[PDB]
Amino acid sequence: ASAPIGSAISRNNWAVTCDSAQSGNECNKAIDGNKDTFWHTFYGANGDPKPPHTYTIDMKTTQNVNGLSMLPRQDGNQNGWIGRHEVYLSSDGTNWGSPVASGSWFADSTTKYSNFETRPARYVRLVAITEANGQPWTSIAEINVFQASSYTAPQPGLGRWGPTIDLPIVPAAAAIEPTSGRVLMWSSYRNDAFGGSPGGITLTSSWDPSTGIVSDRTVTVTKHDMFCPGISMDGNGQIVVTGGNDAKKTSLYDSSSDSWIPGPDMQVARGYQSSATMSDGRVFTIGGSWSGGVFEKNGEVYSPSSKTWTSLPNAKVNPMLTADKQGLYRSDNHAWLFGWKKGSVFQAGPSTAMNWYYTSGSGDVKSAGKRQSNRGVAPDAMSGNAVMYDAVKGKILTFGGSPDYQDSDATTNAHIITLGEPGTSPNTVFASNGLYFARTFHTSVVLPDGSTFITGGQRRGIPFEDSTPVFTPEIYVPEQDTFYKQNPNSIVRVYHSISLLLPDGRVFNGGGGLCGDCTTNHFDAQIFTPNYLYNSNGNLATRPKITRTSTQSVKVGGRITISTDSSISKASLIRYGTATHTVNTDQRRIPLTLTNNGGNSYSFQVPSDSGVALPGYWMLFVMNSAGVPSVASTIRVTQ
Ligand SMILES: [Cu+2]
Ligand code: NA
Repeated sequence: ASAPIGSAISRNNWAVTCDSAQSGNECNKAIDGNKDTFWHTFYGANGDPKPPHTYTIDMKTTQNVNGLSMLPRQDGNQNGWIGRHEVYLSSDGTNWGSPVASGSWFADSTTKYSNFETRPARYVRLVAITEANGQPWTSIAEINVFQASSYTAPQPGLGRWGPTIDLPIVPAAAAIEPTSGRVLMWSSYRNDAFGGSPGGITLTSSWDPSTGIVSDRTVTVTKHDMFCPGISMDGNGQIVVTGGNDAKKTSLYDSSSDSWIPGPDMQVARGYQSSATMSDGRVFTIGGSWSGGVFEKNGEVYSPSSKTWTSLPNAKVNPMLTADKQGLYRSDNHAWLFGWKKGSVFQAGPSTAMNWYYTSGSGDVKSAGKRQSNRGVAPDAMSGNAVMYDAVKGKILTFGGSPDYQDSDATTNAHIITLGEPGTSPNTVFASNGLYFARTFHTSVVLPDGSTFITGGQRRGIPFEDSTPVFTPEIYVPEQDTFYKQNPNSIVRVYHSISLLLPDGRVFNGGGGLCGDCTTNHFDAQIFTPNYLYNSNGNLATRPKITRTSTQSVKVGGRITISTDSSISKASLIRYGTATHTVNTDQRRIPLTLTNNGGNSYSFQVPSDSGVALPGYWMLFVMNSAGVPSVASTIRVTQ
């Protein structure tokens, strides 16, 4: 079940207009207050008019709209369930503009929602583009429009939230498909639940930024229910999805062919582990006591070339365990892993103790000291995020989290960890004065300019409950060592939420929930457009364009020559991300040292060390004098 952030508006003086309506199933039948009566389009008489089918509402007066509900027909018939749709808002009548919400709803009889940012409007319009099973009809039992307590205009210069992407599933896990630019998302065996799973099935969904289309696919070929996994993009360009509900399995997502192919079983059955891509393109994983048993689960490595998993039992999980009250079940979860030089993997936390993991032979571990500063020793920070914003200088920003997985207060603790060579204890200092808001279950992404966008979460970690939410996102700016509050959103993004950087420089933030008949399932996502895409007038700024590239595929140490349409000041390489349960071990940023060839022609070198420039797919962004980035050019980095 689900959402809607506000209170229902009075349906007394409402004037409703439909494009098609039968006798006995009129347009006004969707606002009467009965769940047994319904609106239905032409069937039998006047033939069968195929969708788009429109439902326009006139609320007579200006209301602070933040959502809508659509209750399907409750008579047991499927004819009319809305699939693809769009929600529009207006103040006059024929100046709708862009949709405030768009996407696809699941094929069932449950109440569907479209939750979006507050915007004053008099007219609301629900366009039903398709029917859930491809039939010509559209039927709504009850349609309600929701309102917020008040409207506060978004502050100029602090970004913008919107539109909302309505989804058929709760996106508890996600990844960008680099070759196509689409967002791949997945839930479990069901769209809203995981408990009582027979295994072997994952419901996936995708969203295309260029088309706006949301499609779904049932994945059974890999015999893996991919809820609660380790996720990593290997050097061969495939997403390694490990364990979870089906603890011993591995699933490989290939972006170029848009398909899922079976991977070899892991040596140790895991759930909630973090996996990290290494310097040689291999994938390292450790811990994960959510599924497959609760015991000491040491490291293991995946080789893409041989298609094997090999145990590294001496890469001990013991030194990275948090002091979690629930014990080993939680203490080895969601490690802040980063692939580094010479096959090593840095573990930045969540435990106070940081460690170096080695992958040669049967593995090894060496203490990297405690995450600390002049303010003291940093406590365990489960569900705290870690972002490598400057891989060349080995800079990692860590923030938030709580001592225990649940029933624990989040903190404002933030640190900057500076990596040196493997085996050396990194320097750690506090980041500014920490976060503005204490948050756990929050998500983050590194932006083109080196800044880290932090969003969602709650002050006290209570899974599946939308209590003590943080609506105001923050951006950390390294050059200034300062956090900045951005414009707030209206949707709670707590446990099971995700954030990914899109190729267009915007942030995709979604999910939260996945508990079944609970009221906290968020079958959606929202787009955050940062300030760097806006001019001083509050309109979308002119973006510099990468007119030509010498090559799309490059080896570490190699050069790329580009041509632009205007002068460039800075450039960056951002590794494509993957996300689940606050973990994103794939994203990282490399600031590029540019050589000006003149005539808007620039050259740069991809770092020689594959521990910095992790093999895989990367986003090339160029920034002008005003700081406005281009859309990304997809670059494949090999060894
Ligand atoms: Cu979970
Ligand atoms: Na009705």
